[PDB]
Amino acid sequence: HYGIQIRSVRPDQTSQTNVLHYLNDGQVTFRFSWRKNEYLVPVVMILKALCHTSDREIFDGIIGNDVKDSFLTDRLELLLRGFKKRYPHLQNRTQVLQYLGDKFRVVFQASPDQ
Amino acid sequence: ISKPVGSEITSVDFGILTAKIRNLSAKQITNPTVLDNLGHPVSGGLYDLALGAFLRNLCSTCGLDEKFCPGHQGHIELPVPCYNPLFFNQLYIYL
Amino acid sequence: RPSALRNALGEAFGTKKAKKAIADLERNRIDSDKLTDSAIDIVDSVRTASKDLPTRAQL
Amino acid sequence: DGFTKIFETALNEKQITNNRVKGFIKTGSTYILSTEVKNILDTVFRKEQCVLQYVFHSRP
Amino acid sequence: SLLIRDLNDDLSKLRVIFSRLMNAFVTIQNDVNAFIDST
Ligand SMILES: [Zn+2]
Repeated sequence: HYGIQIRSVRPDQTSQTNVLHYLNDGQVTFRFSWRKNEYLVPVVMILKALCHTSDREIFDGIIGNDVKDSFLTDRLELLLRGFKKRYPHLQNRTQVLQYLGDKFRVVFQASPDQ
Repeated sequence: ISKPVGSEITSVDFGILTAKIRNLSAKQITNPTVLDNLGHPVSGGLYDLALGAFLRNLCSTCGLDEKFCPGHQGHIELPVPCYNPLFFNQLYIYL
Repeated sequence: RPSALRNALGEAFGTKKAKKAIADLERNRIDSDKLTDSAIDIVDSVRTASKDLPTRAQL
Repeated sequence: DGFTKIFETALNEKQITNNRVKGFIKTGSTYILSTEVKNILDTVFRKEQCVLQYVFHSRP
Repeated sequence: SLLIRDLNDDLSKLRVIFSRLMNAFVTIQNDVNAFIDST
């Protein structure tokens, strides 16, 4: 039943909602509605696509301190291992965007030269 | 109260009309457009004048005006026997 | 236009990827060897039932 | 489906071998045209007339 | 009903036209279905 809902507005007052769901697997998904549909990409796909990240920069940004906090360090390696298991062919930033631009190519009306 | 009624209805039977609704109606309807130019109802269309008086014209069946015609039924020949969607669950069981 | 998305089988809604299997399994081959190779018997009874239906373009 | 079509799904290859042991003594989900349901159910109702004379009538 | 008689002449002098003949039977069903009900 859990989730983090943000409503982001652009500087031209046009909005966009990005809900962040929690699964019962340690899995966290990113939800958005583009045209009138609704798409569900995993979160560490985005977190590895935004900037050049290691898997400890993602760890430290969530586990700032309290390494000994056992609740957090166990939910999290069902989310870092869950990406390395499911997507072993996505190593750097310029290859996850290749994956992410491939699936969303039809919906954003992308041209054949992009 | 000065116009009494004699005969009276006492029970209603439900049934299914057979293939010979064609006997009570020899006024088939073919042309899908209902009117033409000069505002007239085209023959063989859905506003045909054998279905009741219409547009200040007498009825081709009753011979009566718009105030006194009961109106009559026509029929559209389906070329292939589609199923009745009410009874569709009750033939898919027998199928 | 036919099935170039494949975006519901990846990342989209749960009933959006249930309607791809609906729009394909309910869409049936109307050129099949069972149906087309015996479809002379179909039309050999339809003209009995569509006879008083006129065609014209003089109007 | 939603009240527009009826399909005749493919009898799997186990059961045709269970048919042909008696009859001697097509593709996946082929379509069924509307007139060929009538030609089945006309012949069934001609045969089971006794049971359907009382399924469909609650008074005598 | 008219459009399936328009295509009823396309076997009297005689594939692809049975992909529109079988398309007509679904929509001659889906029109009489939409005449009685609408859902
Ligand atoms: Zn009249």
